[PDB]
Amino acid sequence: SFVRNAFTKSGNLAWTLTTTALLLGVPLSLSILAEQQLIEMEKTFDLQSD
Amino acid sequence: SFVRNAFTKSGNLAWTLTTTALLLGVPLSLSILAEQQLIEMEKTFDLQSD
Amino acid sequence: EKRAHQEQTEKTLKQAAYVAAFLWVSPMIWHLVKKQW
Amino acid sequence: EKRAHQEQTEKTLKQAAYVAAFLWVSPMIWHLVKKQW
Amino acid sequence: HSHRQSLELVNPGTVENLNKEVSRDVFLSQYFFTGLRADLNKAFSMNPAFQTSHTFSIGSQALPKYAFSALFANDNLFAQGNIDNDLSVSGRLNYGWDKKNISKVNLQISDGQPTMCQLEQDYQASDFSVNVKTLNPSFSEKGEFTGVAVASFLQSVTPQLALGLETLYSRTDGSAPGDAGVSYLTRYVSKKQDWIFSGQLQANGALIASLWRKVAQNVEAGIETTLQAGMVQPTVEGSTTIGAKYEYRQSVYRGTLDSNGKVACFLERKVLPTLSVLFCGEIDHFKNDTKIGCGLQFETAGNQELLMLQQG
Amino acid sequence: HSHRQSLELVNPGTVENLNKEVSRDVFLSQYFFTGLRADLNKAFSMNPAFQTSHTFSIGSQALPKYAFSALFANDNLFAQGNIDNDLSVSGRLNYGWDKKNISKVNLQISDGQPTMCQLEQDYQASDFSVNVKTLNPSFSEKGEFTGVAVASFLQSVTPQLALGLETLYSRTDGSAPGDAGVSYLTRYVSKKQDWIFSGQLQANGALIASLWRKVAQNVEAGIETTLQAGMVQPTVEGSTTIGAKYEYRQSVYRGTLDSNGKVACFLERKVLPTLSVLFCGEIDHFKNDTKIGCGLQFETAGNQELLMLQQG
Amino acid sequence: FKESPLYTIALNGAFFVAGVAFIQSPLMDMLAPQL
Amino acid sequence: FKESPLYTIALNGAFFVAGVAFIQSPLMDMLAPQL
Amino acid sequence: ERISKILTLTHNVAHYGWIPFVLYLGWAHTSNRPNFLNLLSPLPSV
Amino acid sequence: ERISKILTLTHNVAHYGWIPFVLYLGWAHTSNRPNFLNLLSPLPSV
Repeated sequence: SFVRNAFTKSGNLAWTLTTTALLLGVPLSLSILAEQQLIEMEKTFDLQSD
Repeated sequence: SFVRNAFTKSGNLAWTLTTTALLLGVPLSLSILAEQQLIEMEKTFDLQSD
Repeated sequence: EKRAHQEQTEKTLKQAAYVAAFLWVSPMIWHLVKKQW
Repeated sequence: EKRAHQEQTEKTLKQAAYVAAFLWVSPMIWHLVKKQW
Repeated sequence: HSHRQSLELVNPGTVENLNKEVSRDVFLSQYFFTGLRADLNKAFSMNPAFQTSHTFSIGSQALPKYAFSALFANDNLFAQGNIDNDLSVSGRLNYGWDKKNISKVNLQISDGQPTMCQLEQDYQASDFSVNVKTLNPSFSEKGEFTGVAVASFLQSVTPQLALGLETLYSRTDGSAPGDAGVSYLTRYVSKKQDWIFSGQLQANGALIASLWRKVAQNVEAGIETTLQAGMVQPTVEGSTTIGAKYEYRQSVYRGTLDSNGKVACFLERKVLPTLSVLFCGEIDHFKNDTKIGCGLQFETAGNQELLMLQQG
Repeated sequence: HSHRQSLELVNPGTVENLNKEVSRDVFLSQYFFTGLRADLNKAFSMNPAFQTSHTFSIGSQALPKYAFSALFANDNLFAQGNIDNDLSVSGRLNYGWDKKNISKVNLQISDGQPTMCQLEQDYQASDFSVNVKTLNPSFSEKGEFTGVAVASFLQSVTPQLALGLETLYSRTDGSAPGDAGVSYLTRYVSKKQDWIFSGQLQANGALIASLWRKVAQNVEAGIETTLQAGMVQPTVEGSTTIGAKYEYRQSVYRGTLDSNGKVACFLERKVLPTLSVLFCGEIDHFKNDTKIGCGLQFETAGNQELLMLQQG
Repeated sequence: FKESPLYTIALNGAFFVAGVAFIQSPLMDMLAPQL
Repeated sequence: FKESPLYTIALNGAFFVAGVAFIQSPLMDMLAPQL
Repeated sequence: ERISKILTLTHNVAHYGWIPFVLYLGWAHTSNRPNFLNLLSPLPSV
Repeated sequence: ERISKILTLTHNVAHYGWIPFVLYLGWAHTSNRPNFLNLLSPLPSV
């Protein structure tokens, strides 16, 4: 059914969008997490210093 | 030359050995490094505690 | 041909039952062996 | 056919030299334009 | 039998768990995949264990494009549905009548090979474990059994040694006599339980023998071989595999070498308590071709209590 | 010319660096690979920059099985050899006669397409940059030029704008007249240098235009399009690409979206100051197929002074 | 359905213009992480 | 060159025995990291 | 006859409602009882 | 004639000794002057 065709097309589009979002966000998320963790580290070492 | 055949075979064998060693050692090396880093972390937090 | 196939299957099941009983009593015979030696 | 190909290549090089001189003097003409307005 | 009770033997593990310590623990056979694949898991309740999973696999032939899978479990009940792209439904239900007695039913439904139905009843005793399963069971007008029925029995002969057999009855169509085969299984556990040996004289003259050793709390290793057979003269096609697994508070590593020449490793970094990143690479030195695939295990929840527990 | 000197214009970058800010910085075109690949680099001296690299790439068609490559450099001299599996030699030498004048020669040698020889002389002035290169140069008995010769000139019309042309002379065999083509190049830089625009009206009616913007010290983004042309009616085959790059003290991230539908990302984690791990995954939504490859950058040294400097 | 030869160039130019506007828009700035 | 049907089983059994000995040898213990 | 009709009927019941069975079971047992839409979606609601 | 002979001769010289040229240059310039075997190998000697 044309409604069925629209449904499956929309589902495929959502799948593509989610896959692309994950592929382009996960590694950036790891990078941001690592940078903020290192910032917290440095802050902790400073707090140790004073 | 038979000497050439032996040379190329030995080179191929060394390449295979090195590739396998890297493939099976690098991830384990990262795991060991992460575990020891976390151990140092905990030690640092304890030293902070006392 | 079904005759031989059926006979073979039946004998297989009978032997399976025999070994199943063997396993059921295995600790018993092992205890007896330990007593012997 | 080589005649037309050679002529076209020569004209291409000549036009390239023309635009190269144009670029060489471009800051000059731009300064003149700025002075004008 | 009074005099027989003095032995006080321990119940051996179920037949399927015979190679668990090696096949499903220190090897990539189950964990391996290919290409990218993201796994999102949602937790809703813990005391009643309820969960909602998602999957987005691309580039893996075995894996589907998408797979929704909801898992529920309680003290005595366990269920799991698995919707798959192309509306391929997979389901499993496990119900425990008694603490030691559990009946399991698995059903995979699709357009190809419609409705493969498996039902099995598992019994565990003080010293022996018996389970019977029936694959695609049915009945026929002629009244003879149809489908495949398998019964396995495993008895611990001694505390460190357990022997058992596996009976197989198969009948494809029912018209021809249903072929039946028997396989012998053996499981040896060290007195200290440091190392475990398992042997499986499968039917058709195929031997699946494996060994397991716990080097330390973090490192355990094991090997497994196979000796499949054939006939046009006899053809024997076997492989020996050596595998080791390293587990740590932050990551789990598994490596394996194959007699076929292929080498594979599997790393799982728990970057966050929830999020876990998986890497899976393999090489094939015989043909000089490599299989590789990364992944994700995003692990969100949906309840404030669950999130508080997750954060501690 | 005295009155012309008042402008005091800045020297624009070389022609090849026209798209450096985008093509070679905020895109994966150069950094992308496939399958596993390990890169071991050895440092021997710094003031005289000397280095010894190795490569072990498997599963990448573009990459070779092995590649040894030694790089040397000094204040005014730079050389680099590159042995490749199958004894495919690649070499490059850069010699600076003057601070602003440098002559570069590149030579790739193999069994297929033997001895592709490239020599070029680069000149940089206060306001203009000119470089001329000759591909597979040679001479013929008839005396006419043989091989491909390219001359490019770029003059900064204004401090924020630079225009230049690229001349191309090619002659495959020498018997037929050597086809020659001209391309126009433009480079615009914001007064604040926050964003840079580059335009390239390549020959054969192909337009390669790109934009570059520095969002912040960590984030810079850029896009690039292409409008290649054809004839049997005209055929135009172009693609628009959007890419962004995130750089941090511990890792560098690059992402890119393609008008063709493929999506790619490139992460490089500097787990250690020496060791760096690279991940490179791409998707092709048009065909629903994925390219993926991890890597390594092991970074050992060979001198006590170098190691001390490396550790700080 | 037309898919003229000019259609490809028109689409690519539209994409280029949209991308340029986006990159130079405040939205790009908001994308860049605060930290 | 013989490559008998028995050769495959003999090779696999030899590999299995060697692996078992190795795993149960002190060498495996030395492999496990001290930390 | 009846038992073979039940075979197919129950196989269809499985095919068409096994996952809904699990979802309903979880949503009823859970004390929060999240809405169906949020429950299905892979997003945290808390 | 001579200039075309030099073309091929120098191309062969490149093919057969370009990498050795770089290696010798580095080993001479380096103050440590590591042995050839260690220099080639991808292992730290310090």
